[PDB]
Amino acid sequence: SEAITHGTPFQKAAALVDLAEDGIGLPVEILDQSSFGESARYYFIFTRLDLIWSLNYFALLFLNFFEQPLWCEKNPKPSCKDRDYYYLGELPYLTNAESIIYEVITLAILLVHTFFPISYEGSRIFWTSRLNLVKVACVVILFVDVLVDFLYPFRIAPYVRVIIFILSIRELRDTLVLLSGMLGTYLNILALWMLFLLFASWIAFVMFENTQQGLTVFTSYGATLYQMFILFTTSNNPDVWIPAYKSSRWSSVFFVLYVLIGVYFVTNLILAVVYDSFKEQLAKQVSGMDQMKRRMLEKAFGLIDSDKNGEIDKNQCIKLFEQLTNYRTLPKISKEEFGLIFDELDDTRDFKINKDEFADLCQAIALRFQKEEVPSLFEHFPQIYHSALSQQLRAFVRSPNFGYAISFILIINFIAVVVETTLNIEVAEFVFGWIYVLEMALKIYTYGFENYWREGANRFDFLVTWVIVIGETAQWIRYLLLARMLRLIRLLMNVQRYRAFIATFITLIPSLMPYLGTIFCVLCIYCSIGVQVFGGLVNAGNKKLFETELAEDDYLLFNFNDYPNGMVTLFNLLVMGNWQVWMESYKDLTGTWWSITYFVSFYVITILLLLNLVVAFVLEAFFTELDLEEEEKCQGQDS
Amino acid sequence: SEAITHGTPFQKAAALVDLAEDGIGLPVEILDQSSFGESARYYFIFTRLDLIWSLNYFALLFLNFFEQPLWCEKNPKPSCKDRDYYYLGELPYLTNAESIIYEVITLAILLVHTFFPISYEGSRIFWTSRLNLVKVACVVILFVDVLVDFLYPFRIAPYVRVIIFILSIRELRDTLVLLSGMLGTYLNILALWMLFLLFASWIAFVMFENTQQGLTVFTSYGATLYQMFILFTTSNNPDVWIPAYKSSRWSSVFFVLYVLIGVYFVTNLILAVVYDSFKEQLAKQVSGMDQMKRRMLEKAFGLIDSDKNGEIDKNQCIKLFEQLTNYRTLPKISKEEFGLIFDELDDTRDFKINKDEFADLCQAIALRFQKEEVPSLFEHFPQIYHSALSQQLRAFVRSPNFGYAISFILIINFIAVVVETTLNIEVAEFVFGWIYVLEMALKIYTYGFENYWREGANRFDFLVTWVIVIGETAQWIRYLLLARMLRLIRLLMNVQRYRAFIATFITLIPSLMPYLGTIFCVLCIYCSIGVQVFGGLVNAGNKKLFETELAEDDYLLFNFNDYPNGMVTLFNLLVMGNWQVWMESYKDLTGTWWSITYFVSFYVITILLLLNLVVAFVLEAFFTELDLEEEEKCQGQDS
Ligand SMILES: CCCCCCCCCCCCCCCCCC(=O)OC[C@H](COP(=O)(O)O)OC(=O)CCCCCCCCCCCCCCCCC
Ligand SMILES: CCCCCCCCCCCCCCCCCC(=O)OC[C@H](COP(=O)(O)O)OC(=O)CCCCCCCCCCCCCCCCC
Ligand SMILES: CCCCCCCC[C@H](CCCCCCC(=O)O)C(CCCCCC)CCCCCCCCC(=O)O
Ligand SMILES: CCCCC[C@@H](CCCCCCCCCC(=O)O)[C@@H](CCC)CCCCCCCCCCCC(=O)O
Ligand SMILES: CCCCCCCCCCCCCCCC(=O)O
Ligand SMILES: CCCCCCCCCCCCCCCC(=O)O
Ligand SMILES: CCCCCCCCCCCCCCCC(=O)O
Ligand SMILES: CCCCCCCCCCCCCCCC(=O)O
Ligand SMILES: CCCCCCCCCCCCCCCC(=O)O
Ligand SMILES: CCCCCCCCCCCCCCCC(=O)O
Ligand SMILES: CCCCCCCCCCCCCCCC(=O)O
Ligand SMILES: CCCCCCCCCCCCCCCC(=O)O
Ligand SMILES: CCCCCCCCCCCCCCCC(=O)O
Ligand SMILES: CCCCCCCCCCCCCCCC(=O)O
Ligand SMILES: CCCCCCCCCCCCCCCC(=O)O
Ligand SMILES: CCCCCCCCCCCCCCCC(=O)O
Ligand SMILES: [Ca+2]
Ligand SMILES: [Ca+2]
Ligand SMILES: [Ca+2]
Ligand SMILES: [Ca+2]
Ligand SMILES: [Ca+2]
Ligand SMILES: [Ca+2]
Repeated sequence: SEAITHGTPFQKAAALVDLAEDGIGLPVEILDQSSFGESARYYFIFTRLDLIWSLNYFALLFLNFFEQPLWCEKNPKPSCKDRDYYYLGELPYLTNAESIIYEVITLAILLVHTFFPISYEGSRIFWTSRLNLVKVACVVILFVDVLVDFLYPFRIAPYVRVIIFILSIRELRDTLVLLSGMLGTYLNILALWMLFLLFASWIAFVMFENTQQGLTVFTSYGATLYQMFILFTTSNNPDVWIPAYKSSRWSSVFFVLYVLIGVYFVTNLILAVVYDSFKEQLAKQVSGMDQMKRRMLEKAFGLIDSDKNGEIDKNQCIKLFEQLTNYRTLPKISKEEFGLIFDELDDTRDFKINKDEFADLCQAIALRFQKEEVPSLFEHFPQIYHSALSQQLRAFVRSPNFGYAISFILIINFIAVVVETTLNIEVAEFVFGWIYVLEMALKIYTYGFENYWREGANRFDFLVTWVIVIGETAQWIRYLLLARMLRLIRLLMNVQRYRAFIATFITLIPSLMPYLGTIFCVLCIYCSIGVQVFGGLVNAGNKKLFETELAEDDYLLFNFNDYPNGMVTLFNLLVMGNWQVWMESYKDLTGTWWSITYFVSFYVITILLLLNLVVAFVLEAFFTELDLEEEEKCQGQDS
Repeated sequence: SEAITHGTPFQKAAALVDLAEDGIGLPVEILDQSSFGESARYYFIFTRLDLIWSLNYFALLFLNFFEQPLWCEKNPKPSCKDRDYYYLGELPYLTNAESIIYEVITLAILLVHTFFPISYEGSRIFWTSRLNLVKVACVVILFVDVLVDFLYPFRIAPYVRVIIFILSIRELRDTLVLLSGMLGTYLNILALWMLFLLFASWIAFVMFENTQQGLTVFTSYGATLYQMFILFTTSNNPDVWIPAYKSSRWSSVFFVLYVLIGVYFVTNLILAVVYDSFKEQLAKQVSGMDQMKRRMLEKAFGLIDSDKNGEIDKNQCIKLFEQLTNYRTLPKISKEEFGLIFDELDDTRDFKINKDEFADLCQAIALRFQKEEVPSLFEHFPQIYHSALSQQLRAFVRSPNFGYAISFILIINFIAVVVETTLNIEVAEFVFGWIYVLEMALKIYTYGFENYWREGANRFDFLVTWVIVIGETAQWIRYLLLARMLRLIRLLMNVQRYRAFIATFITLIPSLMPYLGTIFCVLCIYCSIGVQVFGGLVNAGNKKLFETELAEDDYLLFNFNDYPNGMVTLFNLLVMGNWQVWMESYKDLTGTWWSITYFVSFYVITILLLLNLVVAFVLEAFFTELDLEEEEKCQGQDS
């Protein structure tokens, strides 16, 4: 029935097309699994045991990574007044009973995942791999740190759990390779940036020693390097230069010129470079993906010929199309695609195919023809009861007006909830959960499970959906109604006036899970530093606190006293909304100026990753939507 | 001796090459001046009288445009307590004696400039031109508004003086054509932006009616459209949602998600479109410049042939090269540049050149060969005294080691001023002005005046230089020293690690006088509205003032009470440094909510002009520096 498990046959024609399939969605086979003379050994039976059991790991990888808000402050134990939540968080900290029990679950599924591939690698290959060397070394640190915390330094567990989580998921590991290639270009331009403040912190220190400014703010030199740095951010534009503006108006024409050159040229010209190297790293990554295509299709070509003369005949290629489980038609499609595929010299009558010549053909059936779909029938015991009865169900759903009725009836679904909100006031709340699950139970069986996972954001829907079922067993549904109308703006994207915008903006939701995943990881590093470095300062009873800007502006909850409060407090520093409130606080709270180098180290690293990974990527991928909108209507007219 | 004035001869070969010169720097000749059968009539004698006398107009155009800070508040006359400078400016307002005297100068040189091209256009052409029609109509309003002031409404003079000044200078007029072509794309995407606030102002109004938030901030719906708009700017990130964060921590996950989608996607996806249409408007402007090349070189081709059979012979083309007066020796360089120019007809062997074929040749001598230089000798009475003696001078300066000694001895020039600063404490200040003018008096005589004007930013230097001489006749020299070391960072751009950055940043100083000129003009519109609309509100003795954020944050010097205080207040609103202090003030000072639509109109219009004309242009022009750096080393190796 299916095409999933078949690595045990894997004939001349059987799994050879699935090798050609792995160019299409580009799944990975390890090069050693491609290296073998059989290339389908007992090792590879274990390899496909991973990619079926993969989503077990995201109930580890996210599970390990989100442990860190649930953990304690570093220092409640020296403290007095412990259990007072003076500005702390709301999640309960897991005590040493609940500490260790969560971690035996965690270090199990690591060791299964990390010592998985020796099932399909040689030990001299596993233990040689520099990527693998780090992840095993990151295991043992946790494997130590679990065992030490049982019997019971600054506790470097939670720095590692990020770096396991970065290296584990292939998006975040692919992403981070760029910031080895970008970083050699970014750091050289940073020396030219760092020069721009220093040159222009020097003049305004020199210029305003004489006036009221050096009496007030610009006392030290490094108290101008501090201040004219904050003007480069412009979260401080009038408050810096009031007493230079108040005395003579002609000091604005300095500061309105420095900020102007600072923001509107340089922070574009940092963006210009970081957008320029991102172009060159993206292709160098992409051509690093197509050698994985060519080193797959070489295996797809080398599996065919036994003589390995370098050539496959047309019927020898048509028998691939017959073993393709093909679309519906094969009389002359290769004969149709002879000249249509870019170049054939057509020397011999049919049987002139080179190793390069095939690599266009499997991509052409992927791009234009879109031939294949995996049924994935059943497990074999209830199958025939349901395989007959599915033809009385899945006749209904595969009818596309009913598929439009999946869009049409989804309009009805949110309409009842508005009036029912008031009238439930004038459990009953769990009753409407049954209506929500019902529509999504249908198309799972129509599609198939990973066929449901291949769908765009309906993938993301069932991610939301089951937790809604889980969250009701342990009001909010009112605010959770909005996800239904959220996909009705996916009917806005067919509007031609507003197309290439929402063509981007919906495509850019899966396109920025890596590059916004990494930024979430960088915060989980910077928070865990702020927990350890800046932990217990903002007290109830601190008297150096209340004269600082966190008290006047009342941002006391934006605080590093725990982990999750520091997790939000990084976010405003990431946004640049009044981010100097914290920087001028902790220069007074820790009391010395080495705390300043925390937040600048945030800025230099964030305004790579913002100017790179968010901002510069959209201006690429909008152009991918744009020309594929234009060259759909161009080659809708052209050929 | 000279090559300037020669439109009175203009032989078959004489001014014909100067037609080919007018493709090189691309100066403009009007199409009617190209239309004529003579094309060098008595009209065109007056046309070159303009472009020599052009810099007389910038002592009008800047003169007219900078008049507006020197003028009065709209309303001191109803007021009590006039001559108290309660938060006012510092420039003296020109009284009605000095008001009119400045304007007879001004309306003279307009009328000379505006009724100039009747000297070279027909009356049915001058008065048909709608680009001319507006400027004449803008004259008469000022011609009225001067005469009304002499014989003693809201005084719409100063709106016009900008719009004369925009249409007068060809940079600002070329720029503004784009924002007719961009605006049809920008406004359609704005309706999708405007939708994003409204959709998401609606939820947080709905979501937080129940909690503390709707008690505090989110009372009205339109008081969330107000606030969630300011979160789109993020000049207000924690202060908006404290009491939604203070009560339940889980309401940050709204706001940290809304801002995230708001800033990092949409304000890139406004930038992506506005950078995309700027690409398409720039080329459409540029191909609008090359038809001006082709409709010049058609005149350059049509002036040659008397039979107009369509062909020019090789010697008939070589006699251009002899008349060109730009190379050393020319026996077979046409024969060198035959096949080197992309395609030759070569039919009737040396003599078959099409109208298209020449257009590469005139561009090739400008680009690659580049042997033109205009001598511009003297006026004819002191000429031979100096022209003989210049060969005893300009033997020195055109020697390239002395040209490096213009770079080398300029390094010495700033060094003495640091120690001399302290020792002048222990007029003498005007003595060091003589050293500064001296070095720039040299190369002018070596180059020539407009030859000095063709230079990159040394052009800008003499603009600085003479006002220094003027400003000393009517301390600051210390801060004026810095312009010498300012050009030593032009010896940093030859460093290969930092080249393509400063290749941009120095080329982008002339490249953003238009697109930062327009933004300067938009403020002079918005200030003049703020003078008239928001003029006299911020009193000394206002009692609704001191409880507002302009008093607490103490930005009281940033009113638009006068003109130039509102010129600078618009700067901070352009930067986005605490710009909601003003918006929440003037909603209390004028007291009703129509003042809000002032500052949003400043946002929507400027965050086109920032995201367009500043930001998106740099990411183009950095790529122009980048590939011309690469394809200098590529075709330094290739051909
Ligand atoms: C707080 C909870 C966060 C929830 C976010 C859920 C994201 C769902 C991802 C689940 C899939 C795990 C696969 C990731 C890597 C393994 C292989 C692979 O390449 O799959 C690619 C996967 C699709 O490929 P396939 O499913 O393997 O076929 O693409 C993705 O969508 C996920 C890529 C990165 C996911 C982790 C990074 C982001 C997580 C943290 C987010 C924090 C805040 C972000 C705010 C942005 C708001 C817009
Ligand atoms: C406050 C005083 C501002 C001083 C700025 C000086 C501006 C230089 C003007 C040069 C002479 C006037 C020519 C412009 C009219 C078009 C004719 C032409 O082709 O010349 C183009 C000229 C070069 O071409 P050429 O000299 O004719 O060969 O290019 C330019 O450099 C000037 C182009 C626009 C000038 C007016 C717009 C800007 C003025 C307002 C500045 C305020 C904001 C600037 C802040 C940014 C800081 C980095
Ligand atoms: C590079 C851009 C990355 C975006 C920055 C991180 C976003 C901040 C989110 C975490 C902090 C809020 C947690 C509040 C905890 C508390 O104070 O109780 C955060 C990420 C959410 C996932 C998608 C957003 C980007 C975590 C949200 C969890 C909320 C927990 C609140 C507890 C509720 C209770 O009362 O128990
Ligand atoms: C879109 C961004 C445009 C950038 C240009 C901005 C100004 C740069 C320098 C121009 C200076 C003009 C001086 C004219 C003299 C006068 O009218 O006062 C600039 C645009 C803001 C974005 C605005 C800032 C200019 C403010 C000038 C104030 C000087 C007042 C001095 C009076 C007191 C005295 O001289 O004694
Ligand atoms: C581009 C650099 C040029 C100007 C460089 C400025 C470096 C000056 C360093 C001085 C540091 C502090 C000076 C006075 C304060 C003190 O005595 O410590
Ligand atoms: C990247 C440029 C600056 C980065 C962070 C700003 C550093 C400015 C210097 C800090 C304060 C100056 C030294 C204090 C003087 C003192 O000890 O009295
Ligand atoms: C990689 C490091 C980045 C650069 C860090 C900036 C180092 C300069 C620190 C400035 C301190 C100068 C203040 C001394 C003057 C004084 O205290 O009187
Ligand atoms: C993923 C890499 C980890 C990043 C580097 C972490 C170590 C840098 C500084 C750590 C602590 C610095 C301050 C310690 C002072 C203290 O504990 O009181
Ligand atoms: C990675 C770039 C970070 C840049 C910021 C560096 C922090 C420098 C701190 C400057 C403080 C001045 C030195 C005196 C220290 C002290 O007085 O305690
Ligand atoms: C991607 C990881 C980046 C890591 C850089 C962050 C570490 C720089 C500063 C951390 C805290 C140092 C300042 C603490 C001052 C103190 O000891 O009191
Ligand atoms: C995308 C739009 C969907 C939601 C649109 C929300 C429009 C609601 C309009 C209500 C305005 C004020 C409502 C209560 C205040 C009043 O009674 O005036
Ligand atoms: C572009 C989106 C918004 C633009 C400016 C914000 C408009 C907010 C609405 C004004 C405040 C509330 C309206 C009146 C309420 C009242 O009169 O009580
Ligand atoms: C081109 C115009 C842009 C759109 C301008 C905003 C239009 C909506 C104004 C919001 C007012 C709604 C407030 C009414 C609710 C109330 O006062 O109770
Ligand atoms: C260059 C175009 C000019 C811009 C438009 C100018 C007129 C728009 C509004 C002008 C005044 C606004 C209302 C005046 C109220 C008052 O005078 O009290
Ligand atoms: C050009 C776009 C500007 C958008 C801002 C529009 C200003 C709308 C003002 C909203 C105020 C609510 C209406 C009530 C007026 C009043 O009470 O005086
Ligand atoms: C490029 C020119 C843009 C012109 C747009 C600015 C005019 C919009 C609002 C001007 C002031 C209107 C608000 C004043 C309300 C009042 O009279 O109190
Ligand atoms: Ca073979
Ligand atoms: Ca054939
Ligand atoms: Ca900001
Ligand atoms: Ca001829
Ligand atoms: Ca020839
Ligand atoms: Ca304050």
